[PDB]
Amino acid sequence: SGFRKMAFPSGKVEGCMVQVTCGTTTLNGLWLDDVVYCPRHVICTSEDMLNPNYEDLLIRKSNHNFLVQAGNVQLRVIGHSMQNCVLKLKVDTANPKTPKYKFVRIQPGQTFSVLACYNGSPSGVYQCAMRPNFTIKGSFLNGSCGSVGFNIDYDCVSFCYMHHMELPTGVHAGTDLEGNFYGPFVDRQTAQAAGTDTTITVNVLAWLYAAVINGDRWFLNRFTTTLNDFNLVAMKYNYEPLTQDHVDILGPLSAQTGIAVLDMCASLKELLQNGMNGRTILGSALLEDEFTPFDVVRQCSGVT
Amino acid sequence: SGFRKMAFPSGKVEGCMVQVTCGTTTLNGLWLDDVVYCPRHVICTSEDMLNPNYEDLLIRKSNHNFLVQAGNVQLRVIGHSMQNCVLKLKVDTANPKTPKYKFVRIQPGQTFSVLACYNGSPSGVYQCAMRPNFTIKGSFLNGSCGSVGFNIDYDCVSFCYMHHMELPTGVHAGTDLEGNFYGPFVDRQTAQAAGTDTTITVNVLAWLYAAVINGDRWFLNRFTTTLNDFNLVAMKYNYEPLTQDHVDILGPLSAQTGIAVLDMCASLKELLQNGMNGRTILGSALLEDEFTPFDVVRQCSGVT
Ligand SMILES: O=C(Nc1cncc2ccccc12)[C@@H]1CCNc2ccc(Cl)cc21
Ligand SMILES: O=C(Nc1cncc2ccccc12)[C@@H]1CCNc2ccc(Cl)cc21
Repeated sequence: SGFRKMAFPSGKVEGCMVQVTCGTTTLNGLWLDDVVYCPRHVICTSEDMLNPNYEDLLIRKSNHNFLVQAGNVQLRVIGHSMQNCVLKLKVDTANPKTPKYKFVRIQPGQTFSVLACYNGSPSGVYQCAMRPNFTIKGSFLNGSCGSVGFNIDYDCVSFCYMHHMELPTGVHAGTDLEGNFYGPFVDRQTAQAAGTDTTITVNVLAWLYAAVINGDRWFLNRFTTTLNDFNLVAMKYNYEPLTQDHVDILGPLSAQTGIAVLDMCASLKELLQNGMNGRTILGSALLEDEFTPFDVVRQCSGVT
Repeated sequence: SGFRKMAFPSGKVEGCMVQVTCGTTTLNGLWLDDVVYCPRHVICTSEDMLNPNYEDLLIRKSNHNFLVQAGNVQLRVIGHSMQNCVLKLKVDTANPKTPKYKFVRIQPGQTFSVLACYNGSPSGVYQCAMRPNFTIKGSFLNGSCGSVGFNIDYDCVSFCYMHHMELPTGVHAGTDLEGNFYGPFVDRQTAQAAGTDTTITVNVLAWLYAAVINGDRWFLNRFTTTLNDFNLVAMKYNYEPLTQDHVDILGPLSAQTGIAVLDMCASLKELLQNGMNGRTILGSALLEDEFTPFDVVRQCSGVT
């Protein structure tokens, strides 16, 4: 028993982290096979970031201008290309530590682990979610760009995120491994509206099922609701509307606990309308939404 | 900016995890050099755990009865010995992935990362603290025994915890890597009193400094207090008494923000007496205590 915000073991990703320097800028890159992936803003100075023409800036750069270091050894760059907001640096050596991998573009509300890196060296690993407004609430300092988000399925690492920037609001924006930003964000130092950050309803319900499984049951009530009645409450509290697809994904948790999804919705409705009254659920005084239904099942079953 | 419950990158520890089987019991072990460390209760059945005589049970076991598997390869056991509540299995092969390591017995209130494992395979990594009552609030299922807690300083892994048991209360007890339990716990299935779980005051203050650094400032007030006045409040709220040693450890954070330690104590005093009034600090609706002052500095400076 016990429920923690658990991240995937980061070893497979640590073996892919490299340092990329271009001119006076240094950030992290991801070395898989003979390609190093990194944010294209490695070619920029702070002066350039106000309004950069990436194509014009990249023309002034050659393979020898991209310094790629894996630990204490230098990689030889034999090709460079820009794909959306990422640079792909072809090197002459395949990473001997390349795990089985995929590049995936996750959905808002899905979770992933982040391996925060500086100068190609990992500092820590934490779990987070892609918010409905396509930002992530991470922990990144200057130099963390190029740090990646990922999920692991047995031996296969699915890379879903590459860190690019911090918005003036203190939240984070980045791209998938094809260089496309999640959300409307651009790699420019300009005013960028994140959008309303709603609560991921299906994840709160999954975490409520995790609470019951691990003994926290005080919030269970004698009520039920309907999807339309529950959604009127979810609208009022800036929660995502719950759909039958979400009900279906909560099926296994509903089966494990014997608590119908709509009965758990009535518990959540009452918690939204009445608050926690100073009580906690799984060591939290607020409703947690960065655990998907898959995460709760995985953690409660011990998948390695 | 941003503040997360960050764990150390687990790669160095993943390379040490092995599966240990004895009779019908399977748990995890830690392979460093030519020794595999695991909980001594690997020699027990469920029948034995009610009142085991470890010395008498171990006499019936030989080197060939301890099955040690590293991935898909079998390790040859050439020696076995019991040190406190851990077994040390000498194998004929040094772990080629052994990192620089130390065995350390941490203090209550200190934090560490846990790599939860099942059948010698890692499932996840999370950060936690040794509670003042010497329990840890982890996430462990049956088969997780032998999973380890650790800290990393540049290239050196300091192993501080090995998981042994779950108390009927749902909290966790374990040993240092010399096999000595943290707290009064014994490796027996019996009624065990955890003790009052107090809040780690120095860690709450460090997290309050982390909040100010990352922009959350609403809780700052026009007041100050003294150590003795603050401690009267800390006593009432089951908080650890704050000492001048704790004030001294908060020195760098106090210097960084320009907020005197006793002024931050007055902010904490007011939060204890008045609550959060529905507000949050660093995404939390309660006072967080599993970030040491060293952790806040490390995360806010980007140490790799
Ligand atoms: O945001 C960026 N980097 C960071 C990333 N994360 C956390 C940071 C914390 C503190 C300083 C920098 C941080 C960079 C720096 C310049 N401005 C800028 C503008 C657009 C783009 Cl694409 C990248 C950047
Ligand atoms: O506690 C133990 N293991 C576990 C460890 N962690 C989380 C568990 C969750 C669910 C079932 C088992 C779990 C073992 C099992 C038997 N009882 C027992 C008694 C004493 C000692 Cl030293 C070990 C044990």
